[PDB]
Amino acid sequence: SKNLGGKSPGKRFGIKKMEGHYVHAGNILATQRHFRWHPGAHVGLGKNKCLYALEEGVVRYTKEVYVPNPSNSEAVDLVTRLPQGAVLYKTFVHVVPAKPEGTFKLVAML
Amino acid sequence: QKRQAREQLIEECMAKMPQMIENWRQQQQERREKEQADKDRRARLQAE
Amino acid sequence: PVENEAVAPEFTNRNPRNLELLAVARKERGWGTVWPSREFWHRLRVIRTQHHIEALVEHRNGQVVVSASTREWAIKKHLYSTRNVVACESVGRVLAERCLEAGINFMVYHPTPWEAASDSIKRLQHAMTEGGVVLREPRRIYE
Amino acid sequence: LASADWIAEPVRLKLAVKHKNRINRSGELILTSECSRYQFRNLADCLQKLRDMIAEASQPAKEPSREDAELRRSRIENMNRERLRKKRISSA
Amino acid sequence: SKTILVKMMSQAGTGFSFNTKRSRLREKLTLLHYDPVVKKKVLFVEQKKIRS
Amino acid sequence: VTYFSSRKGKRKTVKAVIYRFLRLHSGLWLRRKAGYKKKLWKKTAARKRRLREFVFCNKTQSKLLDKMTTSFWKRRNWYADDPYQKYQDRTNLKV
Amino acid sequence: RLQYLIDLGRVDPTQPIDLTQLVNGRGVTIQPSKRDYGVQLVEEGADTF
Amino acid sequence: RRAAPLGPMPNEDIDVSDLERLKKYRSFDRYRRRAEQEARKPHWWRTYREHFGEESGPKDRVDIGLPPPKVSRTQQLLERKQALRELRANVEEERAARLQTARIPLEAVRAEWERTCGPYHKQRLAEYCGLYRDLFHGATFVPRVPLHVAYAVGEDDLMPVYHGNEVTPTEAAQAPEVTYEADEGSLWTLLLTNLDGHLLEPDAEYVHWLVTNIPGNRVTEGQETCPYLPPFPARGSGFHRFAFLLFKQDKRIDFSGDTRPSPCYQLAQRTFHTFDFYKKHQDAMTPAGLAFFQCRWDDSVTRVFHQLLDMREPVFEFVRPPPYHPKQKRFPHRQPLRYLDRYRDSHEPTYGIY
RNA sequence: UCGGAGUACAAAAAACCCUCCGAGUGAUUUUAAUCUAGACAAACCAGUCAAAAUAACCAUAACAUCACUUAUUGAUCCAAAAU
Ligand SMILES: [Mg+2]
Ligand SMILES: [Mg+2]
Ligand SMILES: [Mg+2]
Ligand SMILES: [Mg+2]
Ligand SMILES: [Mg+2]
Ligand SMILES: [Mg+2]
Repeated sequence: SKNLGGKSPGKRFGIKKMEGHYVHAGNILATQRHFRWHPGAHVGLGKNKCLYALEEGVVRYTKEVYVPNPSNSEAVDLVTRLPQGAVLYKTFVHVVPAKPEGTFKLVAML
Repeated sequence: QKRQAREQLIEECMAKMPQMIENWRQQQQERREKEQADKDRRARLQAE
Repeated sequence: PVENEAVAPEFTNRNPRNLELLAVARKERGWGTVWPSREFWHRLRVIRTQHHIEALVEHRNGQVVVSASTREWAIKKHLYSTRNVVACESVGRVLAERCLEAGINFMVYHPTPWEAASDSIKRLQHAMTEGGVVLREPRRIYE
Repeated sequence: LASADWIAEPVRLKLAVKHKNRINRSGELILTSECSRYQFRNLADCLQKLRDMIAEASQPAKEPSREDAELRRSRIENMNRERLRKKRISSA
Repeated sequence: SKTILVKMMSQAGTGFSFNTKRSRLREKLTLLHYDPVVKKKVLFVEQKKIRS
Repeated sequence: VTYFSSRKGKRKTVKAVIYRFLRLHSGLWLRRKAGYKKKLWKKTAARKRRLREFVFCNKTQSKLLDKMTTSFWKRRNWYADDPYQKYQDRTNLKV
Repeated sequence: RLQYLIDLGRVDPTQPIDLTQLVNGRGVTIQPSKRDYGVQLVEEGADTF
Repeated sequence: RRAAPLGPMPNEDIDVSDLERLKKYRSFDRYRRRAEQEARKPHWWRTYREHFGEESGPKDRVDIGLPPPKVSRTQQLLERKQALRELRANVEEERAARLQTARIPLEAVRAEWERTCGPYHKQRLAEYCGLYRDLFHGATFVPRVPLHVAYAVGEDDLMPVYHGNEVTPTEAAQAPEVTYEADEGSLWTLLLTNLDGHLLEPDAEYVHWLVTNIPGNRVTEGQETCPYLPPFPARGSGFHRFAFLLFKQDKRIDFSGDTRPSPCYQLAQRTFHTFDFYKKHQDAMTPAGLAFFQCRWDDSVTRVFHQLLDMREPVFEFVRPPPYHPKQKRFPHRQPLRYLDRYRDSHEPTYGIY
């Protein structure tokens, strides 16, 4: 026949944790084919572009201004051609950290 | 005797390492310059 | 016993500067789609207007902690040509001074590749270094 | 520590230097072990620690080598509080 | 063109091997790799030809 | 599986299990990952690690293996020098 | 277990204690057919002993 | 199903029709700037700032200050214009500029700074370190009078206390030299407080050194309420912050209530709330100067607790929370062997009946 | 058999002897380590990410890169190799 091999299963690309959820460090917050959500505060980026939590806490999604890295040719070109008032916005994921960093305890009284 | 032979071999070849990798770095840096000099001496002979 | 001897097991340290000085605090890992890296306790920020040179020391809160500007009368009146390389060096020295006085010895500086090549900034960094302020913050502990 | 005669005087004094942190206001040197559920193993850990301390203190060849990793902050903040300390006028 | 799977050996005297896809019409391969036993970056030179 | 043997009338074990699995005494079975010696040059070091693991089997597999295996293999073993003696009891399990 | 056996007068510490004595107090069970090579002594009750 | 934007959408302003006639920033840098200005405005959508704690956001500041110095705008402006004309006039200066050789007389800049915008910088450093948050709770004052504090480390050695700086307790074993500029109809009160490091009471602090009814710049002439007590952080806890406060008072104030014994080595006796103490005398006292320093445990402090306070010495650790493990499952599936160790109690064999 | 787009309009999944493009690899040097919290995905088998900690290197130096990058692949046993 003419048409062939269109058959492949879904990749289950989606957003795993949602706004307001609790997370433990290392949880995958999302997984994506192209950048849809960008990693924000305390969110690590994997090499497959999936976002995971670096800290125990609460997930939050946010719109924010996008200022690409100057080592990236494409993005700087896209930014450079904008009309003088315009600002790129994107969607970010953060984890607002929950536990305090650590505590001070009384070891021994000398 | 096996352990001492292994350790001997390892010390022996670890003493030879900087000379080897330096020699090979010079070898490759000489190869690159040989090829580039070829390409320039060809570029100038085609230009003329 | 002694009425002084009472302690309580858990010590509350109310001081916000503390865990940073100890290096134990949390930097902000993340972003890394965007730029610059927001991972730091303190960051040196150098803004160059066509007129004035302004060097700020920032906290990730965005709050300016200690700064030196050329609009400032103290610096403006002693020297000449606010936009010069001379001015950058100057501001750097002033800022180093005020930083030591503020108790902050470490900060991160993330310049642009072409700002790193420029003279004014090379000498800003030199002034900052001889001033005793190290760029490149200490690592985190159990990061 | 001062009343312990089974250790020499130079060593008895050098111990009270390095270990002054774990010494007590009553003059006592306190060692502690934790790990095993068996206190034979804890006692043994303590005794081995003590043996080691008396070992390194009785060695005059101990150079007390310090790492730069956690001490970089210490050297630099030291030097940088020394830039300010350098103001010279007599006082009091 | 075909590529080839070569077995590369350490010059650190430690028997250690790793295989690499290498161009058939190219020269004998030599690299700077990591040897785990010596725990160093060392010179590896291709000992053998494994798969074609 | 032979449920009743011909000579003894007992129940036989399937030896093909006993070569690839390991039964801790708790009832957990332990196995190698599949394809861990296969085509190593072609794989990531991360994947290679994931392959070099010893992993646990889900309940279904476990029950299947238990059926395929006689009583002798479920006995409490004390071996001298045994790596796995550490792992044969279960601890802190609230169910 | 050794202490608990001595306390209850199963094995007596007075005469020497070897494998047969442990077996006769039923403090321990050996099955050579399973390649048991004998008893080993472990430290669980060390402090209490 | 669409919803309707609430207020303005960000780029809705510029015209898409005729893009060629619109000016662009062809600079990465201009863009970066514009973006950082956009990142500071109060948007109507969920933002980073909102969740990450701008720390009360907008706050109306109760201000207990000294009134700002009154100076003529136009006069000052003219004088500065002239000074800069003069300085720009010289050829020597220009030579110093082109050839990259020039220096700024840092002492004079420190002088002008102390005179001009210094108070504000010191203020925001104090806000940064949360002096105002633990002292007056809501209140911000601008340090109009400069406060110069120093310690004698030896005969020739002088260790200054600037705002925020680090000092060792060895240096601070003695009462410091204090200097500020006032003529005398004046009366002042100087205060040294340890903002944290109180052992029992999280919300309370220690008064180390409290002096009162201070004529002019004369330090020793004032009657000391609380005798100088050297800094004593505890070994474990890092970096306590000590605060020198200066109050301009009008009427002579006498307090038998706040007066402490002459040796006063009891901790219950020095327990202090700067807020309360200020509430009391609030009518006469107006806080003027400020200088504060960071201080961490060092050797000498051990002598304090034993020798002075007649105490054992408390030592602390930094204790991190135990790592989080999921509920243990009967049949951990496809999990590494070392799984069974995460739920392990302690590493030791235990033979139950055996 | 594997992948991309539509079918399948906005979390996931989703069929057809349905509509369309592809893969069974090149090229390159930056030759891309050990160990381990927590997860994704999932009938099973297989697949995916990944903090901290070690060791390598500037002497606080761990994502190979490009071609739409996604796919360029194959279990046991058994054979050859000797590590
Ligand atoms: Mg499809
Ligand atoms: Mg399908
Ligand atoms: Mg038995
Ligand atoms: Mg004006
Ligand atoms: Mg799932
Ligand atoms: Mg790491």
